[PDB]
Amino acid sequence: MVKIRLARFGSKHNPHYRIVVTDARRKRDGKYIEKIGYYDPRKTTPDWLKVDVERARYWLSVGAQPTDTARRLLRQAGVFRQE
Amino acid sequence: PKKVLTGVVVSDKMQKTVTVLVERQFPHPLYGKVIKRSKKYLAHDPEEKYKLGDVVEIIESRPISKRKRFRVLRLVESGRMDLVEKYLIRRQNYQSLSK
Amino acid sequence: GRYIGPVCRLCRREGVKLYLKGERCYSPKCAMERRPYPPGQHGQKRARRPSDYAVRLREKQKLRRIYGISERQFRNLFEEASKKKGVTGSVFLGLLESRLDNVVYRLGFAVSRRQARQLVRHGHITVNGRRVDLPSYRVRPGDEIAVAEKSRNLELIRQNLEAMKGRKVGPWLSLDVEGMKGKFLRLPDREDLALPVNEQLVIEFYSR
Amino acid sequence: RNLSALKRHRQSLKRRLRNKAKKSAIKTLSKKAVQLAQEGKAEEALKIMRKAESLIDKAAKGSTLHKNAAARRKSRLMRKVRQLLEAAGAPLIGGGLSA
RNA sequence: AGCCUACGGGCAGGCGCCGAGGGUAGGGCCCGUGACUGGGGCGAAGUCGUAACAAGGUAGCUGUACCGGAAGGUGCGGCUGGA
RNA sequence: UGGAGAGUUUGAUCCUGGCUCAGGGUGAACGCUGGCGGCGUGCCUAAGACAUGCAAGUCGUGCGGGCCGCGGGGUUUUACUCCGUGGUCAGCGGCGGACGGGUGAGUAACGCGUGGGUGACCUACCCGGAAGAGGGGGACAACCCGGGGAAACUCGGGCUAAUCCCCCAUGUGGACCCGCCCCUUGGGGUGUGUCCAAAGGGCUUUGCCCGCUUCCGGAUGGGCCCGCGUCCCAUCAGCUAGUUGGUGGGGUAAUGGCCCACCAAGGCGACGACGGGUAGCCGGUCUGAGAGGAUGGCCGGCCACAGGGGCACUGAGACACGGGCCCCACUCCUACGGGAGGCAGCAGUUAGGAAUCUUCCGCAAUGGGCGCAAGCCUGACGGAGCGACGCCGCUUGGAGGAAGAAGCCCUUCGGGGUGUAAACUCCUGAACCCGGGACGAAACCCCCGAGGAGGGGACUGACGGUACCGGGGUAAUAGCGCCGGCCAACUCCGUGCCAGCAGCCGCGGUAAUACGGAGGGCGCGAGCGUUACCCGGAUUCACUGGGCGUAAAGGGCGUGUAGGCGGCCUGGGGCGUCCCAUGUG
Ligand SMILES: [Mg+2]
Ligand SMILES: [Mg+2]
Ligand SMILES: [Mg+2]
Ligand SMILES: [Mg+2]
Ligand SMILES: [Mg+2]
Ligand SMILES: [Mg+2]
Ligand SMILES: [Mg+2]
Ligand SMILES: [Mg+2]
Ligand SMILES: [Mg+2]
Ligand SMILES: [Mg+2]
Ligand SMILES: [Mg+2]
Ligand SMILES: [Mg+2]
Ligand SMILES: [Mg+2]
Ligand SMILES: [Mg+2]
Ligand SMILES: [Mg+2]
Ligand SMILES: [Mg+2]
Ligand SMILES: [Mg+2]
Ligand SMILES: [Mg+2]
Ligand SMILES: [Mg+2]
Ligand SMILES: [Mg+2]
Ligand SMILES: [Mg+2]
Ligand SMILES: [Mg+2]
Ligand SMILES: [Mg+2]
Ligand SMILES: [Mg+2]
Ligand SMILES: [Mg+2]
Ligand SMILES: [Mg+2]
Ligand SMILES: [Mg+2]
Ligand SMILES: [Mg+2]
Ligand SMILES: [Mg+2]
Ligand SMILES: [Mg+2]
Ligand SMILES: [Mg+2]
Ligand SMILES: [Mg+2]
Ligand SMILES: [Mg+2]
Ligand SMILES: [Mg+2]
Ligand SMILES: [Mg+2]
Ligand SMILES: [Mg+2]
Ligand SMILES: [Mg+2]
Ligand SMILES: [Mg+2]
Ligand SMILES: [Mg+2]
Ligand SMILES: [Mg+2]
Ligand SMILES: [Mg+2]
Ligand SMILES: [Mg+2]
Ligand SMILES: [Mg+2]
Ligand SMILES: [Mg+2]
Ligand SMILES: [Mg+2]
Ligand SMILES: [Mg+2]
Ligand SMILES: [Mg+2]
Ligand SMILES: [Mg+2]
Ligand SMILES: [Mg+2]
Ligand SMILES: [Mg+2]
Ligand SMILES: [Mg+2]
Ligand SMILES: [Mg+2]
Ligand SMILES: [Mg+2]
Ligand SMILES: [Mg+2]
Ligand SMILES: [Mg+2]
Ligand SMILES: [Mg+2]
Ligand SMILES: [Mg+2]
Ligand SMILES: [Mg+2]
Ligand SMILES: [Mg+2]
Ligand SMILES: [Mg+2]
Ligand SMILES: [Mg+2]
Ligand SMILES: [Mg+2]
Ligand SMILES: [Mg+2]
Ligand SMILES: [Mg+2]
Ligand SMILES: [Mg+2]
Ligand SMILES: [Mg+2]
Ligand SMILES: [Mg+2]
Ligand SMILES: [Mg+2]
Ligand SMILES: [Mg+2]
Ligand SMILES: [Mg+2]
Ligand SMILES: [Mg+2]
Ligand SMILES: [Mg+2]
Ligand SMILES: [Mg+2]
Ligand SMILES: [Mg+2]
Ligand SMILES: [Mg+2]
Ligand SMILES: [Mg+2]
Ligand SMILES: [Mg+2]
Ligand SMILES: [Mg+2]
Ligand SMILES: [Mg+2]
Ligand SMILES: [Mg+2]
Ligand SMILES: [Mg+2]
Ligand SMILES: [Mg+2]
Ligand SMILES: [Mg+2]
Ligand SMILES: [Mg+2]
Ligand SMILES: [Mg+2]
Ligand SMILES: [Mg+2]
Ligand SMILES: [Mg+2]
Ligand SMILES: [Mg+2]
Ligand SMILES: [Mg+2]
Ligand SMILES: [Mg+2]
Ligand SMILES: [Mg+2]
Ligand SMILES: [Mg+2]
Ligand SMILES: [Mg+2]
Ligand SMILES: [Mg+2]
Ligand SMILES: [Mg+2]
Ligand SMILES: [Mg+2]
Ligand SMILES: [Mg+2]
Ligand SMILES: [Mg+2]
Ligand SMILES: [Mg+2]
Ligand SMILES: [Mg+2]
Ligand SMILES: [Mg+2]
Ligand SMILES: [Mg+2]
Ligand SMILES: [Mg+2]
Ligand SMILES: [Mg+2]
Ligand SMILES: [Mg+2]
Ligand SMILES: [Mg+2]
Ligand SMILES: [Mg+2]
Ligand SMILES: [Mg+2]
Ligand SMILES: [Mg+2]
Ligand SMILES: [Mg+2]
Ligand SMILES: [Mg+2]
Ligand SMILES: [Mg+2]
Ligand SMILES: [Mg+2]
Ligand SMILES: [Mg+2]
Ligand SMILES: [Mg+2]
Ligand SMILES: [Mg+2]
Ligand SMILES: [Mg+2]
Ligand SMILES: [Mg+2]
Ligand SMILES: [Mg+2]
Ligand SMILES: [Mg+2]
Ligand SMILES: [Mg+2]
Ligand SMILES: [Mg+2]
Ligand SMILES: [Mg+2]
Ligand SMILES: [Mg+2]
Ligand SMILES: [Mg+2]
Ligand SMILES: [Mg+2]
Ligand SMILES: [Mg+2]
Ligand SMILES: [Mg+2]
Ligand SMILES: [Mg+2]
Ligand SMILES: [Mg+2]
Ligand SMILES: [Mg+2]
Ligand SMILES: [Mg+2]
Ligand SMILES: [Mg+2]
Ligand SMILES: [Mg+2]
Ligand SMILES: [Mg+2]
Ligand SMILES: [Mg+2]
Ligand SMILES: [Mg+2]
Ligand SMILES: [Mg+2]
Ligand SMILES: [Mg+2]
Ligand SMILES: [Mg+2]
Ligand SMILES: [Mg+2]
Ligand SMILES: [Mg+2]
Ligand SMILES: [Mg+2]
Ligand SMILES: [Mg+2]
Ligand SMILES: [Mg+2]
Ligand SMILES: [Mg+2]
Ligand SMILES: [Mg+2]
Ligand SMILES: [Mg+2]
Ligand SMILES: [Mg+2]
Ligand SMILES: [Mg+2]
Ligand SMILES: [Mg+2]
Ligand SMILES: [Mg+2]
Ligand SMILES: [Mg+2]
Ligand SMILES: [Mg+2]
Ligand SMILES: [Mg+2]
Ligand SMILES: [Mg+2]
Ligand SMILES: [Mg+2]
Ligand SMILES: [Mg+2]
Ligand SMILES: [Mg+2]
Ligand SMILES: [Mg+2]
Ligand SMILES: [Mg+2]
Ligand SMILES: [Mg+2]
Ligand SMILES: [Mg+2]
Ligand SMILES: [Mg+2]
Ligand SMILES: [Mg+2]
Ligand SMILES: [Mg+2]
Ligand SMILES: [Mg+2]
Ligand SMILES: [Mg+2]
Ligand SMILES: [Mg+2]
Ligand SMILES: [Mg+2]
Ligand SMILES: [Mg+2]
Ligand SMILES: [Mg+2]
Ligand SMILES: [Mg+2]
Ligand SMILES: [Mg+2]
Ligand SMILES: [Mg+2]
Ligand SMILES: [Mg+2]
Ligand SMILES: [Mg+2]
Ligand SMILES: [Mg+2]
Ligand SMILES: [Mg+2]
Ligand SMILES: [Mg+2]
Ligand SMILES: [Mg+2]
Ligand SMILES: [Mg+2]
Ligand SMILES: [Mg+2]
Ligand SMILES: [Mg+2]
Ligand SMILES: [Mg+2]
Ligand SMILES: [Mg+2]
Ligand SMILES: [Mg+2]
Ligand SMILES: [Mg+2]
Ligand SMILES: [Mg+2]
Ligand SMILES: [Mg+2]
Ligand SMILES: [Mg+2]
Ligand SMILES: [Mg+2]
Ligand SMILES: [Mg+2]
Ligand SMILES: [Mg+2]
Ligand SMILES: [Mg+2]
Ligand SMILES: [Mg+2]
Ligand SMILES: [Mg+2]
Ligand SMILES: [Mg+2]
Ligand SMILES: [Mg+2]
Ligand SMILES: [Mg+2]
Ligand SMILES: [Mg+2]
Ligand SMILES: [Mg+2]
Ligand SMILES: [Mg+2]
Ligand SMILES: [Mg+2]
Ligand SMILES: [Mg+2]
Ligand SMILES: [Mg+2]
Ligand SMILES: [Mg+2]
Ligand SMILES: [Mg+2]
Ligand SMILES: [Mg+2]
Ligand SMILES: [Mg+2]
Ligand SMILES: [Mg+2]
Ligand SMILES: [Mg+2]
Ligand SMILES: [Mg+2]
Ligand SMILES: [Mg+2]
Ligand SMILES: [Mg+2]
Ligand SMILES: [Mg+2]
Ligand SMILES: [Mg+2]
Ligand SMILES: [Mg+2]
Ligand SMILES: [Mg+2]
Ligand SMILES: [Mg+2]
Ligand SMILES: [Mg+2]
Ligand SMILES: [Mg+2]
Ligand SMILES: [Mg+2]
Ligand SMILES: [Mg+2]
Ligand SMILES: [Mg+2]
Ligand SMILES: [Mg+2]
Ligand SMILES: [Mg+2]
Ligand SMILES: [Mg+2]
Ligand SMILES: [Mg+2]
Ligand SMILES: [Mg+2]
Ligand SMILES: [Mg+2]
Ligand SMILES: [Mg+2]
Ligand SMILES: [Mg+2]
Ligand SMILES: [Mg+2]
Ligand SMILES: [Mg+2]
Ligand SMILES: [Mg+2]
Ligand SMILES: [Mg+2]
Ligand SMILES: [Mg+2]
Ligand SMILES: [Mg+2]
Ligand SMILES: [Mg+2]
Ligand SMILES: [Mg+2]
Ligand SMILES: [Mg+2]
Ligand SMILES: [Mg+2]
Ligand SMILES: [Mg+2]
Ligand SMILES: [Mg+2]
Ligand SMILES: [Mg+2]
Ligand SMILES: [Mg+2]
Ligand SMILES: [Mg+2]
Ligand SMILES: [Mg+2]
Ligand SMILES: [Mg+2]
Ligand SMILES: [Mg+2]
Ligand SMILES: [Mg+2]
Ligand SMILES: [Mg+2]
Ligand SMILES: [Mg+2]
Ligand SMILES: [Mg+2]
Ligand SMILES: [Zn+2]
Repeated sequence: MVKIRLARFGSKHNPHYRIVVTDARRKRDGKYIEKIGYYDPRKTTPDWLKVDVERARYWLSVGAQPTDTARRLLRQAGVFRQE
Repeated sequence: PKKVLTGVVVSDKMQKTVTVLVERQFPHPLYGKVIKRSKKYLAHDPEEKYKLGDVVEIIESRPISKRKRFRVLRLVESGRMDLVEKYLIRRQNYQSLSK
Repeated sequence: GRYIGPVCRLCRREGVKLYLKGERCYSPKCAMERRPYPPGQHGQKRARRPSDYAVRLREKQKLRRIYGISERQFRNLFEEASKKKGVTGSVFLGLLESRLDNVVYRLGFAVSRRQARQLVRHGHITVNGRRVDLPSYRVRPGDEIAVAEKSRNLELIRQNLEAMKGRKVGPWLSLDVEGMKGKFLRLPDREDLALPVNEQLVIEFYSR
Repeated sequence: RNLSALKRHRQSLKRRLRNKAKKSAIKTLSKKAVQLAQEGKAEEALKIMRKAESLIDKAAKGSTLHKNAAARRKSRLMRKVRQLLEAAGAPLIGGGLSA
């Protein structure tokens, strides 16, 4: 099924993941349906994370599927908090 | 979408089918000069109502046969053998080429 | 690795005075004023008519020898100076004086452009309170080019800085002989710099 | 090398049999019907047709015959049985076809 | 005619269509090579004449034809890039 | 915001004109040389052949059993075997093996690119919505007996479980013949008839959860079709029997000559059919002032292939690299009856070649598969290793130091040069030693809440004692090319058309800045040169931007076919052309 997950980028030892929706059968760093956010695993900068929760909601609804670590990042970005 | 173009019928000999010749023009990639170019299409005519020398509009359609993939949409203007002659003459001259 | 080796021979070749060294170049010789002619067995022979290439070349090498910088580096800048909008000629000089090790010299902390690099690599330097040893560093505008914490008390540093006071330096520079700090006020300027080199000559040389 | 992918192969063999067996019954039953249809005996030519329509949809549940193919069969199948009996007879049995 | 069967039918098996490839025959293209042979190019000296550049010592050139060790000569017509 | 040319035809000149060079680029290789580190990159040739290891599995919350543990026994008691639980080995059953990873062979093609179509279609797992699960029955492995075989495996006989197979029912709904309605290619609605459903398992057990059945919608992926764009040869000019179309049928998820019977006689071609030759295509990459030219390795997208060649089976999906069958070639085992194997996966071996790497660490991270989860597997991947192969940072010191050591070179013998260069003085402190030492890692999971939202709690680092910080701390590799003109850089000696140089022009035949050594000089620098290749210069295939009286080039002359091009005025259309918005890029 379609998934939301992190595709590695940036140099060696300098990981820079990119939150995104793609088909599970893609090759990770492959062609993705649409980027939805980035996330630096080292907070080298103030914006060490970000998410377009607008569409992120859309994807989860149409049937998307997050990794368990894409869960952490979306949850932290407050995607599931409804009130 | 569902492309549609206009051209003259140059063949009707087939059963429920007609060959339509469509010109098209465009500037030469390197030399600019608007150059002409054309191509025959086998169109589906489920009544052979359209006849030789007819100018028509054929539309991209579901595959009817090996070559037939356009149905004739509507008659633009009847009778224009003058155009057919050009195409027939263009052919005639080919005889005068071989050896 | 940089130049290393007889430098005053350069003073002699380019024919112009190259103020690389400290005391000497102001004494009765930058090597010059005793042997104003070029090195080698000849040099003091009837000089030969120079080609356009001779000129564009030397005027280029004269600027490079000045900053005592590598050919690979020198070149990667000229091209970088072209991409940037703004008189490529002056701009290239701009990127040059922004070069850290050079800042250290223009701020008087060192007797030579070369001893400036030394001070830098050995880490005796800082920039906004952070050690730096790469002479290459592009000094942005508004940077605390200060002496290193450890380095402050040191025969040379003290001595150089001591000799430095009173001597107003650099229109785009701000020396603080107090804390031995200094600031890159802003990128230099066409006339703020003075150098025995028509920059246009280097432009013409790198057209080939 | 003892990779138990043959677990799958051993299965595909057991599977192929069920598929072939399911499908042959169809073809033979379908023919046994239409032959009765063209002949005349609508009293049972339809009786068999129901048995086909069922047996079709039956395997149609399984991995065998599936998709619109279930329909394609049932289509041409009961389509032919109608015309055959239509050759003088009238839908004797109410079963199968709707008047 | 074996097997299974709730007797409706299924499996195995048989035959046929097509069929990988193989065989036989005859064609097409291309490549390598071949006694010998044709001209072409280059190389210290070569042998024979001297056609051309000046009326090149018969103005030259040319299409063609015949002839001659060789350049070449000659016939017919053409050109001036000859007078 | 971007554009340089030179040398060489002559006694000399101008023009024409070829050749050659200076530039940039590389998956490079070769010579000489070689210190440090970071990020990258590395069989371009034999799609030749491969020892060994490792690369796809997982679920006991679908089911029975073998073996071995630990806890219990059983019937008033004992054989035992029953129960519970943990591991383990296979089997049955489920999902994955079609992704991921490799290669460029083939393919000149709707293959690819780009923009569209599908009233002609499919889409496992995931999401939304609607509805449902009553009853009955069967078989086959594992297991047991016997027998064949060297082995691989195999024949027969006998039991058994289930989310395996099957019959009956309920039919929310769906499928099909037929009619009507609407819409218009097979789209949607409706009526009569016929046909089709389901599986259980777990727990905190009457409740919750994983799962199952039918239909509709969504998301993702994909099949098929169409316009236009995509190499050389015209010394390939004619091509065609499924050939082109039709009716009917076969087949498919679906259109279609994709296949078939019957009919009609057509389809294509100088706008280059057919044939030959070459080739994976693209985003991009290199060059260039640009227009162009060249190109497709790393990365991403698509395609195609898995020693050669066919084929179907299973499946939502395949003609399936580590599945099956057959033929061919090679490899191996054999008791000659027979049997096993496939690196263009990661390493590594071999052959070839000028040339291309470690049989390393680790699932900690990301991603993938399976599972309620724990977890398992993952040569995808994250890291490390080797190679100046590329890019970037960097070291071999810094200041002082003679009208100038020594040695060597030149000399008009007075001197001039290497040369502030060295020594020496002082200063800093690569290497090395010691201490400290990560980010990458918060989620899965555990209680509060409700298993949701929210809160709280804990575990996990291959790289690595590495980066980095702090303290101590030694002056500590330099080459290679060139010096006649292009083209920066000159003298001495040796050599005498010899030896040799050479990219073109050319140098050497006693006085060579061209050969060889030295001195000095110039240019780059852990590199420098060489060879090969691409663009440049080349304005020399000229659209930008060339020509044809004598330099290469007007057809021997006409007539004329197709094509190309065409006077003045008025109006219609709006194809070219132009502007805008929008989608795509
Ligand atoms: Mg993308
Ligand atoms: Mg995680
Ligand atoms: Mg247009
Ligand atoms: Mg057809
Ligand atoms: Mg048809
Ligand atoms: Mg003729
Ligand atoms: Mg011809
Ligand atoms: Mg002829
Ligand atoms: Mg012929
Ligand atoms: Mg370079
Ligand atoms: Mg310190
Ligand atoms: Mg330039
Ligand atoms: Mg240029
Ligand atoms: Mg196998
Ligand atoms: Mg198993
Ligand atoms: Mg299985
Ligand atoms: Mg009977
Ligand atoms: Mg067949
Ligand atoms: Mg046959
Ligand atoms: Mg054959
Ligand atoms: Mg054959
Ligand atoms: Mg044959
Ligand atoms: Mg014969
Ligand atoms: Mg050949
Ligand atoms: Mg021959
Ligand atoms: Mg001959
Ligand atoms: Mg010969
Ligand atoms: Mg020659
Ligand atoms: Mg010779
Ligand atoms: Mg004569
Ligand atoms: Mg004479
Ligand atoms: Mg004479
Ligand atoms: Mg005469
Ligand atoms: Mg004459
Ligand atoms: Mg003649
Ligand atoms: Mg002639
Ligand atoms: Mg004779
Ligand atoms: Mg003779
Ligand atoms: Mg004669
Ligand atoms: Mg004459
Ligand atoms: Mg005449
Ligand atoms: Mg005349
Ligand atoms: Mg005359
Ligand atoms: Mg004359
Ligand atoms: Mg006269
Ligand atoms: Mg402008
Ligand atoms: Mg430029
Ligand atoms: Mg020449
Ligand atoms: Mg010459
Ligand atoms: Mg001449
Ligand atoms: Mg001359
Ligand atoms: Mg002459
Ligand atoms: Mg002359
Ligand atoms: Mg020239
Ligand atoms: Mg050339
Ligand atoms: Mg080059
Ligand atoms: Mg290369
Ligand atoms: Mg070497
Ligand atoms: Mg990189
Ligand atoms: Mg490396
Ligand atoms: Mg290869
Ligand atoms: Mg290649
Ligand atoms: Mg190989
Ligand atoms: Mg492993
Ligand atoms: Mg597996
Ligand atoms: Mg494995
Ligand atoms: Mg036991
Ligand atoms: Mg035990
Ligand atoms: Mg016990
Ligand atoms: Mg006992
Ligand atoms: Mg017991
Ligand atoms: Mg016992
Ligand atoms: Mg037990
Ligand atoms: Mg098991
Ligand atoms: Mg199984
Ligand atoms: Mg299932
Ligand atoms: Mg794959
Ligand atoms: Mg692949
Ligand atoms: Mg890889
Ligand atoms: Mg990869
Ligand atoms: Mg490989
Ligand atoms: Mg490889
Ligand atoms: Mg290739
Ligand atoms: Mg296509
Ligand atoms: Mg195409
Ligand atoms: Mg297309
Ligand atoms: Mg497309
Ligand atoms: Mg598109
Ligand atoms: Mg589409
Ligand atoms: Mg789907
Ligand atoms: Mg879809
Ligand atoms: Mg699935
Ligand atoms: Mg649902
Ligand atoms: Mg419903
Ligand atoms: Mg059975
Ligand atoms: Mg058995
Ligand atoms: Mg038993
Ligand atoms: Mg035995
Ligand atoms: Mg048995
Ligand atoms: Mg049983
Ligand atoms: Mg049972
Ligand atoms: Mg049962
Ligand atoms: Mg109605
Ligand atoms: Mg209605
Ligand atoms: Mg309808
Ligand atoms: Mg429908
Ligand atoms: Mg209906
Ligand atoms: Mg019924
Ligand atoms: Mg039923
Ligand atoms: Mg109870
Ligand atoms: Mg209950
Ligand atoms: Mg309860
Ligand atoms: Mg569960
Ligand atoms: Mg709906
Ligand atoms: Mg809808
Ligand atoms: Mg669906
Ligand atoms: Mg798909
Ligand atoms: Mg599509
Ligand atoms: Mg499909
Ligand atoms: Mg295009
Ligand atoms: Mg095309
Ligand atoms: Mg291209
Ligand atoms: Mg050609
Ligand atoms: Mg030929
Ligand atoms: Mg031919
Ligand atoms: Mg022809
Ligand atoms: Mg022929
Ligand atoms: Mg036929
Ligand atoms: Mg049909
Ligand atoms: Mg299907
Ligand atoms: Mg059809
Ligand atoms: Mg066909
Ligand atoms: Mg048909
Ligand atoms: Mg036929
Ligand atoms: Mg037949
Ligand atoms: Mg017919
Ligand atoms: Mg007839
Ligand atoms: Mg007939
Ligand atoms: Mg006929
Ligand atoms: Mg014909
Ligand atoms: Mg014809
Ligand atoms: Mg055409
Ligand atoms: Mg052609
Ligand atoms: Mg290639
Ligand atoms: Mg290829
Ligand atoms: Mg391109
Ligand atoms: Mg390239
Ligand atoms: Mg450019
Ligand atoms: Mg370009
Ligand atoms: Mg390549
Ligand atoms: Mg490769
Ligand atoms: Mg193949
Ligand atoms: Mg194969
Ligand atoms: Mg499946
Ligand atoms: Mg298949
Ligand atoms: Mg395949
Ligand atoms: Mg496979
Ligand atoms: Mg296969
Ligand atoms: Mg393999
Ligand atoms: Mg399989
Ligand atoms: Mg064999
Ligand atoms: Mg052996
Ligand atoms: Mg043996
Ligand atoms: Mg043997
Ligand atoms: Mg034996
Ligand atoms: Mg035996
Ligand atoms: Mg046998
Ligand atoms: Mg054998
Ligand atoms: Mg390997
Ligand atoms: Mg292996
Ligand atoms: Mg490998
Ligand atoms: Mg290797
Ligand atoms: Mg080797
Ligand atoms: Mg070798
Ligand atoms: Mg590697
Ligand atoms: Mg993860
Ligand atoms: Mg994971
Ligand atoms: Mg729990
Ligand atoms: Mg376990
Ligand atoms: Mg494993
Ligand atoms: Mg491993
Ligand atoms: Mg790796
Ligand atoms: Mg090298
Ligand atoms: Mg080496
Ligand atoms: Mg470097
Ligand atoms: Mg003195
Ligand atoms: Mg001196
Ligand atoms: Mg002296
Ligand atoms: Mg001395
Ligand atoms: Mg002298
Ligand atoms: Mg002396
Ligand atoms: Mg003197
Ligand atoms: Mg003296
Ligand atoms: Mg000493
Ligand atoms: Mg001092
Ligand atoms: Mg000391
Ligand atoms: Mg220290
Ligand atoms: Mg260290
Ligand atoms: Mg330590
Ligand atoms: Mg610690
Ligand atoms: Mg996490
Ligand atoms: Mg938490
Ligand atoms: Mg994890
Ligand atoms: Mg997991
Ligand atoms: Mg609770
Ligand atoms: Mg709880
Ligand atoms: Mg929570
Ligand atoms: Mg650790
Ligand atoms: Mg460790
Ligand atoms: Mg330590
Ligand atoms: Mg010391
Ligand atoms: Mg030293
Ligand atoms: Mg020293
Ligand atoms: Mg050089
Ligand atoms: Mg020179
Ligand atoms: Mg030279
Ligand atoms: Mg030169
Ligand atoms: Mg040169
Ligand atoms: Mg000699
Ligand atoms: Mg001599
Ligand atoms: Mg001499
Ligand atoms: Mg001489
Ligand atoms: Mg010399
Ligand atoms: Mg030297
Ligand atoms: Mg370089
Ligand atoms: Mg090189
Ligand atoms: Mg090439
Ligand atoms: Mg070129
Ligand atoms: Mg040129
Ligand atoms: Mg040229
Ligand atoms: Mg040319
Ligand atoms: Mg030119
Ligand atoms: Mg052009
Ligand atoms: Mg020209
Ligand atoms: Mg001429
Ligand atoms: Mg004329
Ligand atoms: Mg002529
Ligand atoms: Mg002529
Ligand atoms: Mg003629
Ligand atoms: Mg005529
Ligand atoms: Mg004519
Ligand atoms: Mg015309
Ligand atoms: Mg006009
Ligand atoms: Mg016109
Ligand atoms: Mg008027
Ligand atoms: Mg007008
Ligand atoms: Mg008017
Ligand atoms: Mg008008
Ligand atoms: Mg228009
Ligand atoms: Mg507008
Ligand atoms: Mg616009
Ligand atoms: Mg637009
Ligand atoms: Mg847009
Ligand atoms: Mg836009
Ligand atoms: Mg964009
Ligand atoms: Zn000086």
